[PDB]
Amino acid sequence: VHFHPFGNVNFYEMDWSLKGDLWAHDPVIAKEGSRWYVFHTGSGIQIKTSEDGVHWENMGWVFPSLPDWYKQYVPEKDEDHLWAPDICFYNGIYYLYYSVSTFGKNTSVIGLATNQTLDPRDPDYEWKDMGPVIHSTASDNYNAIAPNVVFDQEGQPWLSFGSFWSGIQLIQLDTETMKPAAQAELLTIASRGEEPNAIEAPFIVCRNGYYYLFVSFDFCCRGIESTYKIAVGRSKDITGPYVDKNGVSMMQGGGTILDEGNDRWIGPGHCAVYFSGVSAILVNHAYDALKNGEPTLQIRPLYWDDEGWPYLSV
Ligand SMILES: OC[C@@H]1O[C@@H](OC[C@@H]2O[C@H](O)[C@H](O)[C@H]2O)[C@H](O)[C@H]1O
Ligand SMILES: [Ca+2]
Repeated sequence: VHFHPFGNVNFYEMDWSLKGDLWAHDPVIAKEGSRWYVFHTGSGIQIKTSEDGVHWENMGWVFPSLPDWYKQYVPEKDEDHLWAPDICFYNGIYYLYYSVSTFGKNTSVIGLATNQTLDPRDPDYEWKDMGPVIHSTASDNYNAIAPNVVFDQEGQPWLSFGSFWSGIQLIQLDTETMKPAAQAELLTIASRGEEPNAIEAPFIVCRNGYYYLFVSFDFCCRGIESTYKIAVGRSKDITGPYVDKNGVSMMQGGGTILDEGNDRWIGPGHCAVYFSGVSAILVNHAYDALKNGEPTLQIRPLYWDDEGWPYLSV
């Protein structure tokens, strides 16, 4: 994956017994040179760095002070937590999308910050506020949060996002601006078909002629009472229809459950998937039942069966 570079590493041979500062929620990962980076939800977007991808250390944040334009979209927001960042590398630039919102409401806006490098030691290191990408108002039937960028086989960048309301949305981005055209069509590609519609945090990857849509089912943010689950569906066309193993459309609650946790790791969710050579990893957070349900970073090797469906090992 050119936009999610990891080259020169086999995730399947590594020991993923994470150590260090592992508190995280809605994480994504990027690697530049010998340095690994984690971006996740928190004040001004929290960052963690690692030498091997296993031992993590907190490394500050993206926005020391929130851009004033946030108020034009979410005037009621009072605190400085920015949610569910997404990172990708294109044309020598790092594109970091994130969410500005308030819990339980859809008055939200997805923003974009860019940097020439992820290394704070480099003279070119500077997170630039490149403004809003797409937003939702109370009158909209969707929620503009939890972005994920994917470049299809033809090199066309697409932005997927969404949480509750109508569900998962999809829209084309322009390669130059990396923002959707003013007249771009917004497409709904997945929904539980229930009320409330508990589906969010989309992440799309392409593997062997298929596009896989990973999403999170049910409830996050409730500590050991979270009911988060990771589900997946696929399609030959990035615009859908995404269908699960049983042939059920993801627009009708379809989705094959990849992980629903256990009595030790509660509600795993808001995932990300990365590849390297022939290996792949599943990234997400889960609530620690042994530690007051604190959200913890999880990285595990992700395999793919003969049918091409992903699965976690035992
Ligand atoms: O990330 C989860 C969080 O709650 C989601 O909405 C929850 C409720 O369902 C209905 O949509 C009600 O209007 C909400 O209160 C939000 O999308 C998100 O902030
Ligand atoms: Ca995400």
